[PDB]
Formats: sequence, C-alpha cells, structure tokens
Amino acid sequence: VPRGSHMTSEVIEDEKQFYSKAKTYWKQIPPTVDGMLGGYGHISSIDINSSRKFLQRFLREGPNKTGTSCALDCGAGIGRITKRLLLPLFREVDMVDITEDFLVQAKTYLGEEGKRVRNYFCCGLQDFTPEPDSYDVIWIQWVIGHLTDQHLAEFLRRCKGSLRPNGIIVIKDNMAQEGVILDDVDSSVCRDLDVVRRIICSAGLSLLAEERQENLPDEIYHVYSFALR
Amino acid sequence: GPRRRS
Ligand SMILES: Nc1ncnc2c1ncn2[C@@H]1O[C@H](CSCC[C@H](N)C(=O)O)[C@@H](O)[C@H]1O
Repeated sequence: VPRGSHMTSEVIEDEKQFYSKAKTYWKQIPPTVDGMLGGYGHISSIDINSSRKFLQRFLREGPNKTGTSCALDCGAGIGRITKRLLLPLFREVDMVDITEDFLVQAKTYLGEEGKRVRNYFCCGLQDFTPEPDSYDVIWIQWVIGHLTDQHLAEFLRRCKGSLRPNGIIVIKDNMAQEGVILDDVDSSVCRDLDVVRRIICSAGLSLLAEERQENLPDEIYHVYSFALR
Repeated sequence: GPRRRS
C-alpha cells in the first residue's frame, strides 16, 4: 500500500458506478449559480474576473491572436461562465453538459444574449467529440474531476483536434496538494499538479500558461488555470 | 465546483 494514490485507477472502485453516481448527484442540484459552485456563489465574480484577465491575453495580445468566432463551454451547467465570460467575448458559444435540466435552465438564465448560444449538447464529456476545426477557445472548468484518467486524456486529445488556428483549451479546476483524492459524495476526484501535467502531456498538448487563482476562500482546494494547445 | 479540502 503506497504512501498515497497518484492515478484514478487507485481510487475508483467501479467506473460505471463512478459515472452513474455523479450523474445522479448533479440531477439533484438546484439550477442556480450557488448550485454550480457548491455553496460558493458569492465568489463567482472573483472567479470570472480572473478568468477574463487570463483569457484576454490570448485574444488581445501577440502576433498570433486567438480568434473570437466560437467558444465551447464544457461542463457548462446553467451557463454561469457562458453568461459572464464567454458570450461577451465570442460571437457564438456552444455549451456541453451531462445534465439536460441545466441546459434547459440556461435558456432562461442567459436571457437575450443567450440567443448567441448555438448548440446545447447534452452529453457526458467522456462520450463527446467536439467538431474538428470548430472552436477558438474550449473552456473546461470545474468538471475534469468527473472523468477518469483515460477518459480525460482522450477527451483532451479530441479537443485538440477541434481547435481553430491559434485556438486554445483552458482547464480551470481544483488541484490537490498531493496525490489523487476521491470525493465519494459527488463521485469525483481531485488530482495534484503533477498528475494533471502528465495527463495534459499524454493528450499531446503544450502548456502556454499556468496560473493559480488568487483571492479564493481559505478552506477550499487551490484552483489553477492551464492554457493549452 | 469549489470544494472544502478533505
Ligand atoms: N461526465 C460529465 N460530462 C459533462 N458534464 C458533467 C459531467 N459530470 C458532471 N458534469 C457537469 O459538470 C458541471 C459541474 S458544476 C460547474 C459548472 C460550470 N463549469 C461552472 O463553473 O459554473 C455540472 O453542470 C454537471 O452537470
């Protein structure tokens, strides 16, 4: 028995139940910002404002700027990120999420600007293929812990094929201090920085930027953003 | 989303 675990196969007893329990968990969550953020709705603006600053460097600076035609919000829920981060920056946004009721609520939550959400894909990321040469930005936030290592590596590889020229993938998510930790309540994992780095490398992706989110509640996991292509 | 550390 090792000092700690470092991959999902060490903490997930039954992959089918890992996914089915997670789907059941999200079906029971209110379709609200505080539901998306597990009781942390009060820090949504802190999150979004840092994400905007992080992303704007790729859209506004450099000789090979990331485009603003189309973004994909992965694990989008009701569209908290689509509303305040993506729709103001991209002409069109697509959303993908496993929970249909969140995509339904999105149509109300997003309001008039939600008319620029094109596709509402109801699908688990582990079964989702983003269209080749389709997105300038693929935003993956607070959902990677719901995929096994093999599914996450393969999903990221499919995302890479989906990027337009100069496009990027952004992962923004919880990072454990060490190892891989199972949350048996929502049926998710939290991985350390080295594990995530290994998975990113295995998908064929290169790291463009890495940033720890400042100003978050003291008691929560650290949150990191990775820009990849 | 955000989660209290284990
Ligand atoms: N396997 C999976 N594939 C796609 N979405 C999943 C998933 N497992 C959980 N989800 C979705 O992941 C989201 C996590 S809550 C975070 C929502 C959004 N990224 C935000 O930051 O506001 C929920 O909307 C839930 O339905």
